[PDB]
Amino acid sequence: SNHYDFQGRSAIITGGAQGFGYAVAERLLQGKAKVVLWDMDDKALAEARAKLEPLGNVETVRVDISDQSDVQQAIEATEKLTQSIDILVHSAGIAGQNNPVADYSPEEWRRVIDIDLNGAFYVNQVVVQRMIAQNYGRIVNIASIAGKEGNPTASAYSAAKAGMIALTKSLGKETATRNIAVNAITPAAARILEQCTQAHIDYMLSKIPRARFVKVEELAAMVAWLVSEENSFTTASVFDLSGGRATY
Repeated sequence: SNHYDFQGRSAIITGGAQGFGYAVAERLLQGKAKVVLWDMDDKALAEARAKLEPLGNVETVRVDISDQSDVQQAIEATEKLTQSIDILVHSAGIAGQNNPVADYSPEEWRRVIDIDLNGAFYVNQVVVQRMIAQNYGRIVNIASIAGKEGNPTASAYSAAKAGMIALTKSLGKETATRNIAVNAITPAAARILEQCTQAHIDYMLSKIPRARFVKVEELAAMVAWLVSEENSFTTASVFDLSGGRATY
């Protein structure tokens, strides 16, 4: 196992209460990072803070990342809980409903975009302003293989993840002269799988050369390197986590 030091550093993890956010948070606590979880459910936030308390200093901010004003409120709250805002891991989002484009609910289309794309923009804006002032930042936008491939029956999710990737490239190039790294990850499928049919799981596994889903701890390991001081040159870049699926 490797050790990633985050002593003196403070992290925001959106979608921090569960899944990737939660796995990343546990790993950042293991390296002495000060962690602030951002999530929309106060109850899930309580469960998370209780579990990670033996691991270190964890705080909770309740926020809808699809609401720009709630995001402004979330950032001001974080400033009162932290010495600085060194790291952002934007993990929050929704999968969206599956439907061909011909039958997609425009209402569901707007919602998936608003949360998966506009929210990442709102969260990246308030956080990077603090990184600009500090001349220090390490951001990871958790996107998906859907962002690179345009996954069939998931046009909305695929489009929002793509936007998040291009946002990552604009932001990275804008902050390249400062000591700030803005990178994105493209994982394959990692509780969400309980909804899938066995036939669907075998279709998804057919597309993955690894022949298995990524473990949340594997995502956390890569993200921890990407949010570390040591990731000092690479910016506006996509890191893959698809177990050989991605061809770029």
